[PDB]
Amino acid sequence: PDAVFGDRVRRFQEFLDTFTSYRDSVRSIQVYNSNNAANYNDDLNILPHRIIISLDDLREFDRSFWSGILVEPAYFIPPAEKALTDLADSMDDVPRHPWKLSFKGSFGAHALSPRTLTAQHLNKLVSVEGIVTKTSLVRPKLIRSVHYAAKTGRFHYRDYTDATTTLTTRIPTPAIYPTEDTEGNKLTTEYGYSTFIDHQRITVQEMPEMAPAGQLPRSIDVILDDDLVDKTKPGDRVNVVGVFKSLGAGGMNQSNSTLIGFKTLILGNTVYPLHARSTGVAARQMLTDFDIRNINKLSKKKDIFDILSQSLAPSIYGHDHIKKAILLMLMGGVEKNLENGSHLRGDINILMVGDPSTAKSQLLRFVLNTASLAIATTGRGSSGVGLTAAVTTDRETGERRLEAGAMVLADRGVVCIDEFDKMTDVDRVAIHEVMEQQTVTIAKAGIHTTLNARCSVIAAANPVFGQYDVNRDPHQNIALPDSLLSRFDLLFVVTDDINEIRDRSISEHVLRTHRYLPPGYLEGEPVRERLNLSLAVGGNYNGTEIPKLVTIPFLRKYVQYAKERVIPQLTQEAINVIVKNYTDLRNDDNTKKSPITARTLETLIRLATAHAKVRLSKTVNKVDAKVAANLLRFALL
Amino acid sequence: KSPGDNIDFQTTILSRFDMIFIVKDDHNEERDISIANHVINIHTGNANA
Ligand SMILES: Nc1ncnc2c1ncn2[C@@H]1O[C@H](COP(=O)(O)OP(=O)(O)O)[C@@H](O)[C@H]1O
Ligand SMILES: [Mg+2]
Repeated sequence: PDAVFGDRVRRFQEFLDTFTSYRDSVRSIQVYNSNNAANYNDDLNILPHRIIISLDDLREFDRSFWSGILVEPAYFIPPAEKALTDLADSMDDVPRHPWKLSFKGSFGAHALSPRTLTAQHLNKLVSVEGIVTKTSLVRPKLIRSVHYAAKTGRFHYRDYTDATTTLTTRIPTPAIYPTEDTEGNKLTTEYGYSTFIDHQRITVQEMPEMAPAGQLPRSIDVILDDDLVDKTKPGDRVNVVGVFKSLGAGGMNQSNSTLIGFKTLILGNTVYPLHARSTGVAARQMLTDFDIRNINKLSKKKDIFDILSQSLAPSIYGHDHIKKAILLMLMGGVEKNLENGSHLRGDINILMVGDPSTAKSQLLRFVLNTASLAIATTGRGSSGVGLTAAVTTDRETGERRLEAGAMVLADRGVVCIDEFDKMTDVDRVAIHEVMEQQTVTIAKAGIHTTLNARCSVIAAANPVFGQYDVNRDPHQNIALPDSLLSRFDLLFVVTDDINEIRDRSISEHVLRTHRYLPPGYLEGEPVRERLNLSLAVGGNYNGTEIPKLVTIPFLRKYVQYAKERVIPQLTQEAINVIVKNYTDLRNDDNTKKSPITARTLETLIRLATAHAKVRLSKTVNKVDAKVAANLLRFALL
Repeated sequence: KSPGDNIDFQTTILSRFDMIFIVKDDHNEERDISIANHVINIHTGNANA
């Protein structure tokens, strides 16, 4: 026993007794485990034994212990973990794995980068943001092996440790695997009674958004244990909190004799998958009770569809029906999975074609910014393997693996395509399967598999003549195959028609839009750009908490609540309207921009279903069918 | 010819730029004498002074 260890344990007891949030978090974890065990006993998931600790509260409580965790974590983290384990066992007497710790908050000079990490940060708690490039296979590691002696009929065990599982270096005692007891009898390995802990290696590289534009990137290795494995996939932006530790002897023994140096890695304590723009991590926002009541207060208004639509991009004048379509795409319909395995779409796809400089690219960038999992692509820039999938070779196993393109990474999200008309033909054939069957089927040399690509596609295209002509039929104007148009639920032709009063409205809107300052900014001070990273859990300027126009951060919460909560179902009053309008549209004599196929019918359903998500109604009513019908009619006529 | 007829690209890139400048050869003596003297003073070193 060590005196300073006990003193730090008592200090963390005082810190945990001061802030009861950690105490009832321990309570909530233990009661969840107990009710799951009781439900398994009578009639499931087990939460890990770790607690998120705020560094700011610790700094407010004890500066010395906070600086001890940050600077010398090997001497301060194990006393805190023992204190948390003792606190957990204090209240667990009435109802075995030791409790771990994780850290959030400001790290100061310890919030670093894979490039910025040098040897002065060794043996220190660092928070490193970056991008996951390599993720090793989750491998079990033997901790305690259990053996059986049949001659004497007794069970033995042996514990195994390495330098990774401990923060403080001890004497390395390699205990061999026992195949024979002390008396000489043969032992049988009792698999199922031995304990194995999941181990993972990930490689965190600096983000390409914050990296120098021509230099080779720097990377670090992070070790993860049982509760922290499988929290990342390659391509994620991450924040890893952990101890930067050196291991072994850097060639200073006789046997090693080389200049790898001391091997350096991070013992991961906390993994936060950060949301970034056009990445694979979906943005999630915590819904408080006040925000839920606000969302339910919006849902009861009759004008609800026209506030959320007009509150999309208030800095773009007009294009209101496109705002409605984008909102309904963000809601996303209901996906049907039939009992025989056949699949029906829920996602809404929007194509916009028309004259240059008509807020098409800006609307695509808005969808990239405001959607949870939007990924931006351009026409020529990405190819058939770029959007769907490709094959690469593993270094360790030696077998081929897959790399996920834009459609696979944007599963349950939005793909924002700019310059849609400049796709190659093979890319277009790749798009045909994704837009309808919602899957990517790849049959390469030895690899045959289907990936889920359930995406909503919003696309911007230009006419082949550079401008839309009213007198010429749309077949030569858009000049796109009818299969592709049938894939798109809503096709919008945007025309830059010149009118005096319209141009005056454009000028006044833009000039009032260019006269804005953020709060806390001076008149001549230039606006600073901060890169947007959000933690993923689980023309009027003065829009603040629904005065007339809804804020974008509250629009995101409304969309998240609607997608997670309500799954509306059709009823006969909507079906009659949908059937009548589809029959009228199929047999109308009017020329239309898009051909009317069977897909249009389901389009109506999806659109109606999307409107039912706007109202937070479990039922799809007649008004939803009518607003779907007249949004479709404007796009067609 | 039209300004979009002389470009070897689509007319949308012209609208995409902020300010376009169509630069001329004026093709008269009173300008190219001045240009020739300017270039000769550049090569001589008077323009450096
Ligand atoms: N209806 C509109 N309201 C406000 N601004 C617009 C509108 N249409 C175009 N703009 C402006 O024109 C510029 C051109 O971008 P954009 O129109 O998106 O190009 P494209 O139409 O070729 O995709 C944008 O900066 C945008 O601010
Ligand atoms: Mg554009």
